[PDB]
Amino acid sequence: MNTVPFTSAPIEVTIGIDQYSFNVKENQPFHGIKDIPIGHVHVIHFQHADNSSMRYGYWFDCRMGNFYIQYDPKDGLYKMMEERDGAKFENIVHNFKERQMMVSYPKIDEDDTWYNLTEFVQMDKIRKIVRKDENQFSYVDSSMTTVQENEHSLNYTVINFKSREAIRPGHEMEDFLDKSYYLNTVMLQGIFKNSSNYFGELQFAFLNAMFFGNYGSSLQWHAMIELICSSATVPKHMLDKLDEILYYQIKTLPEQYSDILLNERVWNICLYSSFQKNSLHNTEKIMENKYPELL
Amino acid sequence: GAMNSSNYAELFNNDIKLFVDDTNVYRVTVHKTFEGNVATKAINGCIFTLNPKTGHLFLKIIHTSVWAGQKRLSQLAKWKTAEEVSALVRSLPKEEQPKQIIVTRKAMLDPLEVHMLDFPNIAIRPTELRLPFSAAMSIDKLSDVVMKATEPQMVLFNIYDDWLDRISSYTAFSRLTLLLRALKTNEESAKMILLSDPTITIKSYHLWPSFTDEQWITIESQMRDLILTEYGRKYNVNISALTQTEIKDIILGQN
Repeated sequence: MNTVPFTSAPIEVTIGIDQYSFNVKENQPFHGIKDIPIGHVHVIHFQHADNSSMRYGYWFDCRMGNFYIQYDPKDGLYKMMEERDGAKFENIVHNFKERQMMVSYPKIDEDDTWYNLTEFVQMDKIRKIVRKDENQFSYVDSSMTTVQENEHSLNYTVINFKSREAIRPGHEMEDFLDKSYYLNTVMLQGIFKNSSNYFGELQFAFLNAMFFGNYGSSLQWHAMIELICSSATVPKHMLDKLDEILYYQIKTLPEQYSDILLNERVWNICLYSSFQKNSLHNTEKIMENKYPELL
Repeated sequence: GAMNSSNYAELFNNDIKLFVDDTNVYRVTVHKTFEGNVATKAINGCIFTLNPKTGHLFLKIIHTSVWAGQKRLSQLAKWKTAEEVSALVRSLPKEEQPKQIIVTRKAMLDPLEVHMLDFPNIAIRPTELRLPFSAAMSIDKLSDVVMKATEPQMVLFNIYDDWLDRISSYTAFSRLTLLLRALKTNEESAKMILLSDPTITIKSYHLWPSFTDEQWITIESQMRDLILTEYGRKYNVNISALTQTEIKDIILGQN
């Protein structure tokens, strides 16, 4: 298990780590977060007392390095930094011994929820969307928009069902009614190269919509779901995986936000009308139990 | 209603636009096959594509050969319409291509948008008017040219005859819509009005009789009477109680 130490915590802040959250008050001693399952990706995010100020944060992978948080009084933000020197980092981690006041990431012995939510989300998928910089971690905030919203940007792969990209000339009806060419040839073979990269972007779209409230990310998540379901031909390993992916997303979605994070049109199509409706067995079950008002 | 619609007013500006009505593309006669079930037999149909400004009607005849070896014809008809309308547009010189195409039925929007992707500057829009263009086969010369077709073909008509020599496009479109609405309401009554004086002939090259300006007023009044009495019986209202904007809403078919 890893630790994300804080070398300072001089300003009040509400901090999220993956699906958890806690407060650090004015003048409260605080040295970081420990017991973090190494996993393969995490998000840490920050909100100050002014509700009108943005939520901001960092996607990162413990496997890649030694990361920590330090307040920057210049920009007025908590910032993630990397310590390349292992000994210096160890010193930071063990600074202050018993006087260290740290949050413990809850034990998740059978809550593989975070793993399931991030199964295909690796840092290279993230960097595709949030442009790579000098850092091994990726900054995001609630003010960011998608390039599609624009028409600090979220560069999702644009899905448009009425575009030349989706429709081969001379196959108009065929390709509009059955999205298989668009999914398989354009998206999977052409752009994403494989289904894991496709699923990674779909999962990151969901997470960004949930954590940073970005509507364009919700649009992207729905569009990537709709694309698969509206294709008669989907690689079976994708079909079998999709139901689990969505199941955990619906399970984890904040019920207070369900009105704005869930699109009635897309879900009724996918669950009751689409080629692949029968592949969404558990997802239909959780929707019916938790959100019957949407169907 | 229609008379306070900025959309409706736009038809008679100087932009080129086309109405497309797909109601008569897929037509059948009704029969029974050996299993006793309903059997349908396609007969020739047509796409009604009209420039409401010029009266030019691009009548694409849909010969029954285009259904051969195909299935789900009621769904396919909309896609075939879109295919043909887009072919038409491609065939036209650029400055003759419409800035806008208005479909009479919303089910035509997706198929036409998809077929028109090569023309991103052409806007495809629905209308909230229930225009009576489906009554186009009540015009004998149109019905006849469709039924006599032995192969796919396009026939150009001016559905305003020579009216624009004397009246404006707005007045001609209103006259057209009145006539089609009457024919849709009751074709026999509407024909008795048009044909009551056989000395006023339909020229060989026209669709409608050669009424004088004076005579058209009378004919239009009778058509209006026919249409409004049917509406009046349907809602138990005296015609005389209807306002002029109401009458136009009835004739144009405002939702």
